[PDB]
Amino acid sequence: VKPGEKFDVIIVGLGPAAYGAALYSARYMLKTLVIGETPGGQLTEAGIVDDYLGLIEIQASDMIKVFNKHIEKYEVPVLLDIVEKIENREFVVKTKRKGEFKADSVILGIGVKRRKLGVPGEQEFAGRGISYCSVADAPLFKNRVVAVIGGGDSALEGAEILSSYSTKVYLIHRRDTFKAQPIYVETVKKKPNVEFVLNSVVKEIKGDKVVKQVVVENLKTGEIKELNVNGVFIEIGFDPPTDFAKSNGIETDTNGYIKVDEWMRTSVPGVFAAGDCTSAWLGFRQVITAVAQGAVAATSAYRYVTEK
Amino acid sequence: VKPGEKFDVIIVGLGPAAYGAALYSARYMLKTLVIGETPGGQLTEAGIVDDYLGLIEIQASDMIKVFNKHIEKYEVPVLLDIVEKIENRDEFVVKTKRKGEFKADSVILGIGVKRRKLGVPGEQEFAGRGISYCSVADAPLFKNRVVAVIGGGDSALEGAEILSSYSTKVYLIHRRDTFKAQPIYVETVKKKPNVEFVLNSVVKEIKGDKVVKQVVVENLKTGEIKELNVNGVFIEIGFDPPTDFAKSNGIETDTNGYIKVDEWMRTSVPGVFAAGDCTSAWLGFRQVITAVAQGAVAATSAYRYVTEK
Ligand SMILES: Cc1cc2nc3c(=O)[nH]c(=O)nc-3n(C[C@H](O)[C@H](O)[C@H](O)COP(=O)(O)OP(=O)(O)OC[C@H]3O[C@@H](n4cnc5c(N)ncnc54)[C@H](O)[C@@H]3O)c2cc1C
Ligand SMILES: Cc1cc2nc3c(=O)[nH]c(=O)nc-3n(C[C@H](O)[C@H](O)[C@H](O)COP(=O)(O)OP(=O)(O)OC[C@H]3O[C@@H](n4cnc5c(N)ncnc54)[C@H](O)[C@@H]3O)c2cc1C
Repeated sequence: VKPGEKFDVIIVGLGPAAYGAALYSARYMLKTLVIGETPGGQLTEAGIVDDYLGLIEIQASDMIKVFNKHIEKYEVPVLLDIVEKIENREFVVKTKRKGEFKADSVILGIGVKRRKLGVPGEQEFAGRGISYCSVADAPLFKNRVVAVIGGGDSALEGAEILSSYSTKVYLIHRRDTFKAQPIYVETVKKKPNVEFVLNSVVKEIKGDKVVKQVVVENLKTGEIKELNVNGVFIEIGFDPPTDFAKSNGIETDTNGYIKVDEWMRTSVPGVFAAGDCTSAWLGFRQVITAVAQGAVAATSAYRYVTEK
Repeated sequence: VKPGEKFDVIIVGLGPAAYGAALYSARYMLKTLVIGETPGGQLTEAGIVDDYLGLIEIQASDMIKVFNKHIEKYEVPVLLDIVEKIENRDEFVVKTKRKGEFKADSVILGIGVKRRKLGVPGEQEFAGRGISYCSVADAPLFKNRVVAVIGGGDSALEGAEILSSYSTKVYLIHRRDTFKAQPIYVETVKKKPNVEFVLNSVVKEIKGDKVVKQVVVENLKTGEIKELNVNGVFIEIGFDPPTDFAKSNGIETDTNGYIKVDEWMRTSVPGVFAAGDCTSAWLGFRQVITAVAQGAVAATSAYRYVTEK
């Protein structure tokens, strides 16, 4: 593809939502272009995916490869770049390096960016005991001692599921209280194998070939503890693309996510959204639901383009 | 499993939505039981599925096999039977036709819908040999071929619209003087130079040799009988939601007879969730991917409900 080319739909992103939307957009015979920065999106940080029905215990890297093969069967052009602006003048989609493209409709599958922690040992033990998704990996830590870092809904829900599989969960958070919804806190509080480690931070993640310990510091007392753990789940949340939405005149909900209706329509006619950047099923971040929302957004774009 | 046993969640159905809910329910460590009549649900009548991302060109029968394999990896017990009633006591009592009754803290309904039957001569004979019940699924296979779409609602009109982008010509056949589809769909399709409306008409027969070759059509006004050469026939006459089952079990339905759910797949009865084609969510869009995703959402709502309880 070249700058200035016009498409029926431009899909922004290259994660599950974008792949799901591209598959349906191409099969609807919409001239489709996908522009995304990172192939696979959040899946680039995942290990094995075993909750996408029908792809049993698949390495996330292989899931990305087969999702790409599926849309390439339909010859969907994929441009690796960052979309900076979406202007209505038809739409003109401006990219950082590869020019401006035109479209009758746009589907945003831009996801959310993981809030970074960055503690010593985190890079060293990537894929070696550290996980960024408790609901995905909890089944892999049956009868192991684990730590969850975080204090919102993501971390409390993570501690709840890990409490079911694991020996014990140390739930570590830097504040004096959790910010999670009260029922999540109360539910986890009643688990005898979950220990709250409030007012604390992880100073270091240590191990040999795999994670073996976390050094924890209490910010109020200075007390330092070394906990022996086999897994560390970093669950500090994700940042929605509020700035991108605001910059491009797209409404966001009061949580900062792109507001969509049932049919994945944003506040801008002709612009749809799918996946975890949206307000739909907020808080539930899964491959299957992003792929499904992509199918719905493609169907809404199809109806919009054909009726236009 | 044995009668009287209690589960955290009982999933009714064995189609995409129930498999999707069972996979998540098992992964949340919910004590799960699946009771369903037909493994695969509507997939038992599908051909090749090429719109479930990541399972490229999978035969529907192979998709049922791998969906089953996936939940059995989690040792989810599956009972092949019909659920006759869901009694709301404190807890639910799910009554089956042949396996006794079971108790549950929550229930997920993935009971789907039933395809309305046309029943024209040649239809059952040419199943899988030129007849399709899903335009969105099969349209890509009819590029540069001639097809007929039978029906008059939204699915037939949108089916014709999609097929017009692949096929050389599309005959849209319906027995009434007008279509009952949203006017916008009718107006949009009418402009296609390759779509021909064949209103006030019925198909008398679907004919072929090894595969579909013709449809015999009768015009109900003029009485004229004519044969149209076609490579494919897409029957798009709708589905029947389980309104009776919903009413029987005290579950509210939407204005179209589907199980009313909110965003999180909650029905009007606390502790009862629903997923897939039987629900009011994304009405009209009936796909494997969306049923499997709604199953995951219903399982998560059941998980939250049970853990809170
Ligand atoms: C470590 C980890 C493991 C996980 N494991 C599982 C699992 O096993 N099962 C499961 O169901 N879920 C899992 N998840 C959750 C799941 O991966 C996400 O819910 C899902 O990937 C969301 O898909 P998405 O397409 O909406 O967004 P993302 O995956 O966030 O992808 C967004 C895409 O948009 C691109 N993008 C963003 N902004 C721009 C821009 N301006 N221009 C161009 N491109 C842009 C990104 O580069 C990326 O390609 C996991 C998440 C993490 C972090
Ligand atoms: C011919 C055909 C081809 C299709 N092709 C495609 C395609 O290529 N791609 C695509 O994405 N979609 C396709 N679809 C649509 C897709 O199959 C459906 O959207 C999907 O199967 C719906 O799944 P579900 O689980 O909600 O319902 P269903 O598949 O309808 O399953 C409902 C389940 O509930 C069971 N059940 C119902 N009542 C009871 C009861 N009282 N007790 C116990 N069990 C009960 C049924 O036996 C069944 O197991 C096709 C549909 C048809 C009819």
